Amino acid sequence: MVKLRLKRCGRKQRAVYRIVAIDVRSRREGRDLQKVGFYDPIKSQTYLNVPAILDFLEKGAQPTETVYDILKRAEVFKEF
Amino acid sequence: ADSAAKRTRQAETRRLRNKARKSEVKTRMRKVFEALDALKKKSGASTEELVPIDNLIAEAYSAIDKAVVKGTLHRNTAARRKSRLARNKKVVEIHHGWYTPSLAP
Amino acid sequence: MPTIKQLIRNTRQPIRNVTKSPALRGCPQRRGTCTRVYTITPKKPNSALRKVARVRLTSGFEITAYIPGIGHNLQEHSVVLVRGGRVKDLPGVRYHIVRGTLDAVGVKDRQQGRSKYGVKKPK
Amino acid sequence: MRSMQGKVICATNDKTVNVEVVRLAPHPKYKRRVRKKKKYQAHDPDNQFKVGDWVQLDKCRPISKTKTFLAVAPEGRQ
RNA sequence: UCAUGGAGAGUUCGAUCCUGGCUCAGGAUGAACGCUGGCGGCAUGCUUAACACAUGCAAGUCGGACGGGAAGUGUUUCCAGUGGCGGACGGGUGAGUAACGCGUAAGAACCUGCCCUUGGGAGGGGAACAACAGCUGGAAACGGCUGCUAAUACCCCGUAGGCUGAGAAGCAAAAGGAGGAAUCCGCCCGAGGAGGGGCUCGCGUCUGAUUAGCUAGUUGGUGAGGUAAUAGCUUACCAAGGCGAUGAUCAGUAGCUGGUCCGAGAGGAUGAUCAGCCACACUGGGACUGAGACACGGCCCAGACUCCUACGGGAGGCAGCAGUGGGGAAUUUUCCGCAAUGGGCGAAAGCCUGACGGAGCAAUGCCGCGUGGAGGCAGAAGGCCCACGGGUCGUGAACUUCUUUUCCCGGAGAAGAAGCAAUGACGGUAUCCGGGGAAUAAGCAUCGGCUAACUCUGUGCCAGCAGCCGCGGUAAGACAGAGGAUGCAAGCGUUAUCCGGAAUGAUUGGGCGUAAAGCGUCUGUAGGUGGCUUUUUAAGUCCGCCGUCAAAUCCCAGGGCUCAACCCUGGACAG
Repeated sequence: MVKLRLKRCGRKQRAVYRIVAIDVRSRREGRDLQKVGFYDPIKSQTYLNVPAILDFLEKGAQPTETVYDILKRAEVFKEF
Repeated sequence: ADSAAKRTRQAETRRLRNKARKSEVKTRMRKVFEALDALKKKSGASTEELVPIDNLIAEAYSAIDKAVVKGTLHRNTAARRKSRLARNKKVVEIHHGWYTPSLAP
Repeated sequence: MPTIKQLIRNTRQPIRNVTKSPALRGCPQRRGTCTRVYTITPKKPNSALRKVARVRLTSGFEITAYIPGIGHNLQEHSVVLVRGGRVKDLPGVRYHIVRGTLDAVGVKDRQQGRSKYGVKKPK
Repeated sequence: MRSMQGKVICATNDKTVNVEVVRLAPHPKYKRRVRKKKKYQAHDPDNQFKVGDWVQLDKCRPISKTKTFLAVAPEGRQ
């Protein structure tokens, strides 16, 4: 399926990452149905948009490694 | 040999599956060929109709045998087996459609 | 030209900005091969001996190009680098030759505006 | 979407009618309303359309190369 | 309130008004060349020959599917082979393609391994094929008999909410592995969904009439086949249709679009990097397997070309990354790393990624910063010019102090890396602290009008300049030099391409008595526009709501890099 994954969105030596739920066959910087999330590893926030991640994980788009690790920081996981 | 082949390994397996699928699709063409052949004969000159259907049904069962068996292995999608079993029973329904079984919607 | 039908057929179109250099036809300046290094005169109001090199180009044309500056090294069959720009006085000369580039030396002893003539700094 | 109502041109083909469809369109650079006609092949198993009647085209499964519509009847609210 | 936008000038003539053309002032380049050149941040880097390509690398993985063997001496690491997925993604180029290829908007006739949800099932048998051993052919590339072997590899029987058929009837499947177990990964048959594809259609999609007819599987219909699915997709017969002067057919050009640039605006030109879709992979043509290709680094054939050969034969596709050669005015390093991110495989461990993350060179571009700050008797040395009085270079310098962005010499030193720890190519980079020291650092155009800047010496229709007008025949504010000035600034100029100016293709926005231009006049087809009142539908029109026009860009507002460039978050008018 769809695989919720980051994409690099920034300058050189910056690493401002989006969390996009695109199809896994696409290149890493493509297009999404809905670009759900944010991750700034230098130091800043991470907007998550919980209902849409629950929509796609409720559908069954498995995430990658560190997207899943961000999803294990917060308490997003509910099986409903 | 070389430490990495990776594609000649494919082409080896492609040669093998070419042999198997070529062969057994040809079996399917032979058995459908015999069914339509005997149906052509009993359309031509039979003169007793509701009796000898046991042979046509027997070979047609062998046709549905190898048809659906090659539907199991991946060489025929659904709606290939559907179209060709429906083809054989279109032909059977036409040979009875000329004659003594009366069928009307 | 009404808005109806003499003009939703077409008005007309202007052609282009017509090319002011028919050679150089890719882009701005192009390597040349000297064929003649003769000298011609301008039209009637002026009076000079302007020294032009008729030059074959790498494009596929042959064209008579002007040689700027005072001194010139250009003999038969040397290599130059022509550029665009119309010398008015000479009928037919459409192009210039860059000085200081390949096999066409800079002008002798010039100390005002050297980048147009390919002369490095003195002093 | 909409249907495409329009006159029947010539029905000398079984189950098949050519239909002129007249469509107003704003011309792009100059701001009028130019009509463009475009004629289609529609399907009818009933083939109950003479020359000159006017039908409504609705998209269906393609029947031939050109025959990709079947036309039934307009509403007729005058 | 809205408005954040619109400049002229030269040249026809003894003069004037006007038409009209050319030329310039403004931006932008994927740019090129010349002169000059301190640093940093972020981008960009064959536009040409889709032209050949040396060398290395660019796609693997799985021993927890299976059999063997080979290092290590119960224990583990490997391995060619059979299998499983991945090689259809990612990367590159724009030759073709004026067409549902693309863009946008609807639709029904379909498929879909991996991914979630879900209903049921896995009994019984059996034959080999690699590997391997032997013989043997070849320089190699590869083979060829003889035997043998295992499986999630193949075959057969039974069983099936599936299929065929009107029913009658029949037909169809399985695979084990890991673990002590527990269980987990699987497998087979179904049923949905997401995503991905395959089709169809409305509308938009370059020029040329000095290309006017085209089309006979052509356009329909049926029957037979065929496709995952509709279909002249294909075939036999019947019908004569179908397209076109609103440009068919032919010829030529061109990847397309979010966008970029310009413009006040309408819109004009254009499609590099960024991103989505298409097509191609030496030139052609085929098919095979799989879910999915007619497959860049797959197979087969033909053609051309290069390499090897022991002369019989083989091998090859850089428009992957670096690189060489050619062409060109012109476009880089045969670099480091999987640390992140994203892929592929695996139960995990991990492995592989020239994608990507970085680094190097180049003022190629956009932005920021410095080359000193303050004082400097108004006295001297000098250049140039002068009615020889002087003026001007000039507070400029010299000279006195202050400071160290940068520079040199030392110390420290990151995050980026993800809560088990460990895990960094970048790199001892960024940044900070200390010690000297004005030290290490300004050029390039122009100075006749547009156009800001001017005098002097030399030249004498010569040398030359020039964007247009035109200067140059002895005192040139136009050539050459000096001084001075101007404008810019690590840039400055020339050229080329595009838009503006240009209302010089005109809807906004022009004209036709004489300046370029009314057919010689008339009839009339197509087509265009059209009197008044009343009524009806709403196609146009207008208003509300809703869907969509990907993300990035532009606009507004915040936020982050010491600011800016750039990056990021949210929002939206238009249309």
